Amino acid sequence: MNVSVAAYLAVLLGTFVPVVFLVTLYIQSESRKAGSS
Amino acid sequence: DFSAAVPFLKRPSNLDGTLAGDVGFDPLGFSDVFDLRVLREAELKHGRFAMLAVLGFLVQEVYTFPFFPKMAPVDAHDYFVTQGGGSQIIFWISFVEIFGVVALFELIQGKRDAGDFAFDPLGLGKDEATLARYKVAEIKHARLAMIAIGGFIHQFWVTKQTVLEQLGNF
Amino acid sequence: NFMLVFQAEHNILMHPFHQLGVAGVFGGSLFSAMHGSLVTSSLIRETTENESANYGYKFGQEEETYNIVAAHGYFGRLIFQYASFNNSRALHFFLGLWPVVGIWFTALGVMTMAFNLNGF
Amino acid sequence: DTVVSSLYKSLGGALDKTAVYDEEDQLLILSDMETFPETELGRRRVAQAEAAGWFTGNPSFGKSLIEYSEETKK
Amino acid sequence: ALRTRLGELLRPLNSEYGKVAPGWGTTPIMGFVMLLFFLFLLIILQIYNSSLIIENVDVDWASLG
Amino acid sequence: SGPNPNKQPVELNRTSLFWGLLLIFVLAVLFSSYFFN
Amino acid sequence: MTPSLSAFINSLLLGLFVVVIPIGAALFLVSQSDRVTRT
Amino acid sequence: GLPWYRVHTVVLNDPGRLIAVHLMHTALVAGWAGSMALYELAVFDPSDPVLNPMWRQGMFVMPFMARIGVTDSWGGWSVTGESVANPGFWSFEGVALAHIGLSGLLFLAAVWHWVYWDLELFRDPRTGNPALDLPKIFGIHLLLSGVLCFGFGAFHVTGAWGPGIWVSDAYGITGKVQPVAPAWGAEGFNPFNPSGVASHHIAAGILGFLAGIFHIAVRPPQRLYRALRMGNIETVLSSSIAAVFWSAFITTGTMWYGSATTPIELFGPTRYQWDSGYFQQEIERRVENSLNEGLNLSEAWSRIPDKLAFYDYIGNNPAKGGLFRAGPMNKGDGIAEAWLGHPIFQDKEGKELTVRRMPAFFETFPVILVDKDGIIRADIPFRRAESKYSIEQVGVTVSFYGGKLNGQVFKDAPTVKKYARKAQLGEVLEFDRTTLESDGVFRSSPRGWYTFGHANFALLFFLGHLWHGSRTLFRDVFSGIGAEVTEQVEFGAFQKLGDRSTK
Amino acid sequence: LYKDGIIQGLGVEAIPGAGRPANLDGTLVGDVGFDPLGFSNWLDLRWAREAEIKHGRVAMLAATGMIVQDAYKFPGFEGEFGGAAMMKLHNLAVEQGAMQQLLLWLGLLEIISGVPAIIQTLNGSERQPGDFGFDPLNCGANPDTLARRQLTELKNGRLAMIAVGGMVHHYLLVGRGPIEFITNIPNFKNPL
Ligand code: CLA
Ligand code: CLA
Ligand code: CLA
Ligand SMILES: CC1=C(C#C/C(C)=C/C=C/C(C)=C/C=C/C=C(C)/C=C/C=C(\C)C#CC2=C(C)C[C@@H](O)CC2(C)C)C(C)(C)C[C@H](O)C1
Ligand SMILES: CC1=C(C#C/C(C)=C/C=C/C(C)=C/C=C/C=C(C)/C=C/C=C(C)/C=C/C2=C(C)CCCC2(C)C)C(C)(C)C[C@H](O)C1
Ligand SMILES: CC1=C(C#C/C(C)=C/C=C/C(C)=C/C=C/C=C(C)/C=C/C=C(C)/C=C/C2=C(C)CCCC2(C)C)C(C)(C)C[C@H](O)C1
Ligand SMILES: CC1=CCCC(C)(C)[C@H]1/C=C/C(C)=C/C=C/C(C)=C/C=C/C=C(C)/C=C/C=C(C)/C=C/C1=C(C)CCCC1(C)C
Repeated sequence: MNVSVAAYLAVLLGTFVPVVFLVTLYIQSESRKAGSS
Repeated sequence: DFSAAVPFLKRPSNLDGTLAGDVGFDPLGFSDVFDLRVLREAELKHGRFAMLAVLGFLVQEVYTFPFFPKMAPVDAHDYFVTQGGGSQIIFWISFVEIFGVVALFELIQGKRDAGDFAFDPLGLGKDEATLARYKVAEIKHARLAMIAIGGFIHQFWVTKQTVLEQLGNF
Repeated sequence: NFMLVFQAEHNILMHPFHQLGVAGVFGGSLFSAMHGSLVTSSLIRETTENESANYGYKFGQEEETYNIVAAHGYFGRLIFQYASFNNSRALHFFLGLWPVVGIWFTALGVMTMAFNLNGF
Repeated sequence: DTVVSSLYKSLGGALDKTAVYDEEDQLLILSDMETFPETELGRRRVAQAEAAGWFTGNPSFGKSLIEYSEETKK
Repeated sequence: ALRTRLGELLRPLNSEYGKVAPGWGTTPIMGFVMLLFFLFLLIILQIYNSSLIIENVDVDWASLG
Repeated sequence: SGPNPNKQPVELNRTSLFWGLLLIFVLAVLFSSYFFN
Repeated sequence: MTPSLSAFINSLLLGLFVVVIPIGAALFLVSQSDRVTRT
Repeated sequence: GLPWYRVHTVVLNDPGRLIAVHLMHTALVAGWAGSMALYELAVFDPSDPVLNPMWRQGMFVMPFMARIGVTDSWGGWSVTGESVANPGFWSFEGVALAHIGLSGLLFLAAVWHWVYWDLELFRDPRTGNPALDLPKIFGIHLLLSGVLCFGFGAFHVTGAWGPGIWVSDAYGITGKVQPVAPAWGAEGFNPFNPSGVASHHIAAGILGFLAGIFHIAVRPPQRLYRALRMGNIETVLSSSIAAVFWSAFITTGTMWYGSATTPIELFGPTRYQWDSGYFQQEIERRVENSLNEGLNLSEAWSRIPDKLAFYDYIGNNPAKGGLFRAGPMNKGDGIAEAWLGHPIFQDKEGKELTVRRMPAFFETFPVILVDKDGIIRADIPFRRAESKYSIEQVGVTVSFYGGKLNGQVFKDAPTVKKYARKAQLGEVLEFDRTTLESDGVFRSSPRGWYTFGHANFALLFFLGHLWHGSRTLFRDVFSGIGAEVTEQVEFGAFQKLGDRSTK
Repeated sequence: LYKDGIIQGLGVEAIPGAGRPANLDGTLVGDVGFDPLGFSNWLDLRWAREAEIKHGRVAMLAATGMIVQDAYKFPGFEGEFGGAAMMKLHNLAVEQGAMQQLLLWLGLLEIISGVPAIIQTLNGSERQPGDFGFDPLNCGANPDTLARRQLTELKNGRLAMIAVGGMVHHYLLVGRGPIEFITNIPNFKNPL
C-alpha cells in the first residue's frame, strides 16, 4: 500500500493534541475542586 | 422677511444684509450651515483670482511676452507646466496661501474680517464711504469675473478661438 | 455496495416503504431538533451567568426544568395554535411513534423486496 | 429652511442634535432565579432516597466549580 | 487606573459611551442610502451574471486583450 | 495593573471528558482512512 | 441604453408599483384603522 | 465554572485585554503568512514558468504576493521568468521576514496589553466602568479604512507611488505587474477589467473617508441604539461576522468564475475555460489564420506557444482534483516537460477524426473518435466481439503537428490508440512522474482549494453570525426564562405580542 | 375665491350626493370637491397644488408648444431637425443638445427656485403653493382679478394636461402633429 507518510503525523497528532487538551481541562478542574475543600 | 433677490423665497437668516453685495441670495442656504465669514473669504479669494484671470486672458491674446512663445491662453498652461514657470507661479501662490491659512485661523477666532488683508497700498479706498462703495464694486466685479473666466476658457475648448478672435468671427 | 445493488435490482427508492422510512428518519431528526430547541429555549432561570445552564437542573428534582407553557405558546404562534402538542405525554408518544413506525415500514419493505416485490 | 439646512449638515445629523445618554445597561443578564416550594411528596421521596443512600458517595455531582466551591466554603 | 500620554491623547475619543441622539435621528437617510447601495449591488450582480448587459462592458476573459 | 476582576475558573466534568475523547478518537478513526490515501 | 438596462429599470419600477407600494399602502391603512387600545 | 466553550468570554468586558487577544491573533496570522512564504520559497522551483508555473506547484500564498507587486526574489529569479540582477528588499524573502518581524512585535504588544489592562482610556468618565464608545470607534476605523483604500487605489494600484498590480492578456501568455489607470465609468464594473480595481479603491475609499467623518461626528439615533444593542460589543461581532462571510462568498465567486483580480497564470485556469473550449478556440483560430497566411500544418502548429497549449489541458482544470488527493498539481499527472504537438487523426481514407474530450464531471470517459459532423466513426471498444467502430476496422493514423513530436506519422493501431487516450484529455504533453513520485491522479489548483476553503468558511461564518446575532438580541434571557414569560405567552392575553400595555 | 359657493367652494360638488372630502374645505382654489379616490387624506394638499399648478404650467407651455412647432419651426432649428415633430423631434433635439440645454437650465431653475421654495411652503412659509412671484407686467393688482386668475390658471392648465396627453397619444397612434391631426381628421387613411 502506497500510503502517505505525513498522514501518520496528521492522524497521530490530531488525535493527541485534542486528547491531551481534554485531559488537562479535566485534571485542572478536579484539582481545583479538591483544593477548594 | 423675504429676500429681495428671491421674493418667493424667505430671507436667509445669517444674511442680515451687512456684508457688501448681500441681496439675500442663498437659495440652497450654505450660510445657515457654515460660517458666513469663511464663505465670504472664499468668495473674495476666488473672485480676485477670477478678476486677474479675466484680465490676463485678454492681455495675453493682445500681447504675449517676446521671451515666451505665442500661445493662446489655455494652450499656455500645458506649456509652462514644463517650461518651468508654471511651477514658479503655483509655488509662490502656495507660499502666500500658507499665510492665508494663518489669516484664516485668525478669521475663525474673529480677529480678522472676511476677505480683508489691509491691502491699500496706495490708499485708494481710505474713505469710509468709498471703501463701502468699493467693497460693493469689488464683490460685484468678482462675481462677474467668476462667470467670465469660465466662459473664456470653456469657449476655447468648444471653439478654438481666443475670445478676442471668436468675438471677431462667430 | 449492498445499497447500490439493492437499488439496481429492486428500485428501493421508488418503493413506498423506503419512502416511509425516509420520512421516518427525516421527521425523527426534525422532531428531535424541534423538541430539543423548544425545551432548551424555555429553560427556567436557575443558573448564574458564569455557569453552564445545564447545572440549573439537579438530578432527581421534583419540579419541571422548563416552562411547557412558554414553548407551547411559541410553537403555536410559529405555525398555528392547533398544531402544537399542549399535552407532553402525547408529544413524547408521537416522538416515539414516528421513527419507530417509519423504520418498521422500511424494514418490512426490505423484507418484501427480499421476495422480489419491487418498487414502482 | 433651505436645502443644506434641510439635510441639517449643520444640525449634527439631519435629525441629530443634543444627544441624551442611553440608560439601559445592554450588557446585563437577568439573575432572578426561582424558588420552588418543597411538597410533602418531595420530602417523602428524598427521605426514601436518603435511606437508600442516593445523597452520598459523590457530593460534587451536578454542581459547577463555582457552585461546589462556594458550598464547600459554606 | 493607569494614566498615559497616549491614553490622555485618545481619551476624548472614548468619552461618549452611551450618548444617543433622541428619536429616529438620521434613520431616514440611512434607509435611503441602504436602498441606493442595494440597487448598486443588484446592478453589479446582474452585470457579472450577464442578466444586465451594458454596452462597452464585456464580461469575459477575452476583454482583457 | 493588578488583579483582573474578570478572572473566572474553567471546568470540564468527567462526562464531558469522555464525550470529547470519544469525539476525537472517532474523528481520527473516520479521517485516518482518508489522510493515508 | 441597451434592452437589458431598460428591462432592469422597468423591473425596478414594477417592483415598486406592484409589490412595495401596494403592500406598504395596505399596511399603513390597516394599521391606522385597526389600532391597539391602551398603548 | 466557565465551560470550555465560554472561556474566551472573560475578555468580553475588558477592552485592554480584548486588544491584547486581538494583537495575539494578528501576530499569529502574520507569523503564518511569513512562515508559509518561507516554506513555499523553500519548495518552489522557479526554473520553468511556462510548463511548471506557480499554480502547478501548489503555491497558495505566493500568488497573492505576486498579484500586487512582489514578483522578484533575492535569489535572482522572477515569477514572470526574467532573471533579476539587483532585487530590492521587498522580494518574497523580504516580505516573509517583514511578516515574521511584525508577528513578533504584535506578540510583544499583546503581552504589554495583557499585563497593563487597567487604563483610563477604557474607563467611561461618566460612570467609571470599563466601556467602549463603539459608534465613534467605528467612525475612527472607517476613516482608517477609507484612507488605506484610497491610498491603495491612488498610489499602489495606479503605480503613482507603487508597483501597480498584475495585469495579463486574454490568454495568460504575457502577464506582468504594471500600473493600471483608473477606469471611471461603466467599464470599471467589468469584473475582467483590472482598471476597475483602481477606480474602485479610490472612489470607495473617498466615500469611506467621508463616512468616517460622519460616524465620528454624528451620534447614533436612540431607536437604532436600543434596537441593535449598540452598547453591546457582540452586536459588532455579529455584524462583522456577517460582512466577513459576505466578503468570503464574493471572493469565492470571483475565484471560481475568475476576474481581473485572479489571473490564470497566478491561480491556474477555471473550469469554465475548459468547458467552453476557451483556449482550444484560440489555438484553432491562431492556426487557421496561420494557414490562411500560406503556412502548412507543421509550421502553423509550431507557432503555437507551449504555454497556450499547456492551458488547453484537462489536468490543469481545477474541477478534476479530489478532496483528499493532497499536494501540488505536479504530484498527480507529473511535472510537464514538453508539448508533443497536436495529434491529427487521419482515418483510413484520410478524414479527420477527433477524440471527444473528457468533461470535468467524468472520472473516466470512453474514448470515442467523433467525425467532423460528429457521427461516431471509431472508438476503443469495451466489448471487442461484434465491434463496428473499432480503430482496427475503420483504420486510423495519428499525424503529429507541432511540439517535439512534430512531423511524425504513426499509422499502427496500437500507437493510434495510445495517443487517442491522451487526446481525450486535451493537448498531449510529456510528464516527469519520478521527481515527486507522482501517482497519476489529478489534483486541484490553488483556485479550487481557495474556493473550497472559503466556501466552507463562509457557510460556517453564516452559522456564527446567526449565533452571535441571537446572543446579542437575547442577552437578557441568557441564563434562562423567568416567571414573566408565563403571563405574556398566553393566547389572547395581550392584543400585541410582548407588549403588556395592551390589555 | 372667485364666485365662492358658485363656481368653486363648499356648496359646489363635482359628484353630488357624495360628501365633500374631509380635507377639502373652501380655501383651496379650484375645489369643486372632487377627490373620488381620496388622496386628500394621505397627501399634503400643499404639495398637491404645487404639483397641479406646476404641471398645468409646463403643460400649457407644452400644448401651445406642439401647436406652434407645427406652424412655425424656427428656421435654424428647423434645418437641423429636418421637420421632425413631437417625439421624433425630442429624439433629434436631444442630439443637437437643444433638449440637453433645456434640461440643464430648467433643472437649475428647479434646484435654485423650485426645491427651496417647496421646502419652505411645506413648512410654514406664506408663499402659498405655486406662488413664485412672477408679475412683471403686474398684470393683476386687484384682489379680485387675481382670484379669477388663479382659478383660470388651474383650469386652463387642466385642459392643458388632458390635451398634451391627447396630442401625444394621437401622435403615437397616427403620425400627425396636432395642427396636422385636426386636418385629415379621420387620420386613418394613412397612418402618417
Ligand atoms: C466608479 C467607481 C467604482 C468602480 C469603477 C467600482 C468597481 C467595482 N466595484 Mg464598487 N464601489 C464603489 C465605487 C466603484 N466600484 C463605491 C463608491 C463603493 C462604496 C464603498 C463601492 C462598493 C463596492 C462593493 C461593496 C463591491 C464593489 C465591487 C466592485 C467590483 C464590481 C465587479 C466585480 O468584480 O464584481 C464581483 C462582485 C459582485 C458582482 C458583487 C456580488 C454581490 C451579491 C449580491 C453577493 C451575494 C452574496 C450572498 C451572501 C450569496 C448567497 C448565495 C450563495 C451562498 C450561493 C468592481 C471592482 C464588488 C467587489 O468587490 O467585487 C470583487 C463588491 O462587492 N464595489
Ligand atoms: C483556506 C486556506 C488554504 C488553502 C486554500 C490552501 C491551499 C493549499 N495548501 Mg495549504 N495551508 C493552509 C491553508 C490553506 N492551504 C494553512 C493554514 C496551513 C498551515 C498549517 C497550510 C499548510 C500547507 C502546507 C504545508 C502545504 C500546503 C499545500 C497546499 C496546497 C494543497 C492542499 C492540500 O493538499 O490539501 C489537503 C487537505 C486535506 C487532506 C484535508 C482537507 C479536508 C478537511 C479540511 C479535513 C478536516 C479534518 C478534520 C479537522 C478532522 C480531523 C480529525 C483528527 C482527529 C485526525 C494548496 C495550494 C501544499 C503545497 O503544495 O505547498 C507547496 C503543502 O505542502 N498548505
Ligand atoms: C471572529 C469571529 C468570532 C469571534 C470573535 C468569536 C467569539 C466567541 N465565540 Mg464564536 N463563533 C464563530 C466566530 C467567532 N466567535 C463562528 C464562525 C461560529 C460558528 C461555528 C461560532 C460559534 C460559536 C458558538 C456556538 C459559541 C461561540 C462562542 C464564542 C465566545 C467564546 C468562544 C470560546 O471561548 O471558544 C473557546 C474555544 C476553544 C477552547 C477551542 C475551539 C477549537 C475549534 C473548534 C477548532 C480549532 C480552531 C483552529 C485552531 C482555528 C480556526 C481558524 C479560523 C480561520 C476558522 C466568543 C465571544 C460561545 C458563546 O457565545 O459563549 C457565550 C459559544 O457557545 N462561537
Ligand atoms: C412652468 C415651469 C417650468 C417649466 C418649463 C418649460 C416647459 C419650459 C420650456 C422652455 C422652452 C421651450 C425654452 C426654449 C428655449 C430655446 C432656446 C434658448 C434656443 C436656443 C437656440 C440656440 C442657441 C440655437 C441654435 C442653432 C445653432 C447653434 C446651430 C444652427 O445650425 C441651428 C440653430 C440656429 C437652431 C419648470 C419645470 C421649471 C417648473 C416651474 O414651476 C415653472
Ligand atoms: C481642465 C484643465 C484646465 C483648466 C481650467 C480652468 C481654469 C477652468 C475654469 C472653469 C470655470 C471658472 C468655470 C465656470 C463655470 C461657471 C458657470 C457654469 C456659471 C454659471 C452661472 C449661472 C448659470 C448663473 C445664473 C444666475 C444666477 C444664479 C443668479 C442671477 C441670475 C442668473 C444669471 C440666471 C487647464 C486649462 C489648466 C488645463 C489642464 O490640463 C486641466
Ligand atoms: C417625449 C417622448 C415620449 C413621450 C411623451 C409624452 C409627452 C407623454 C405624455 C403623456 C401624457 C401627458 C399623458 C396623459 C394622459 C392623460 C389621461 C389618460 C387623462 C385622462 C382623463 C380622464 C379620463 C378624465 C376624465 C374626467 C372627465 C373628462 C370629466 C370629469 C371627471 C374626470 C374623471 C376628470 C415617448 C414616450 C414617446 C418616448 C420618446 O422617446 C420621447
Ligand atoms: C487544524 C487545522 C484546522 C483548519 C485549517 C487547517 C486544516 C490548515 C489546520 C490548521 C489551522 C491553523 C489555524 C494553523 C495556523 C498556524 C499558525 C497560526 C502558525 C503560527 C506561525 C507563527 C510563527 C512561526 C511566528 C513567528 C514569530 C517569531 C519567530 C517571532 C520572533 C520575535 C519575537 C517574539 C520578538 C521580536 C523579535 C522577533 C525575532 C521577530
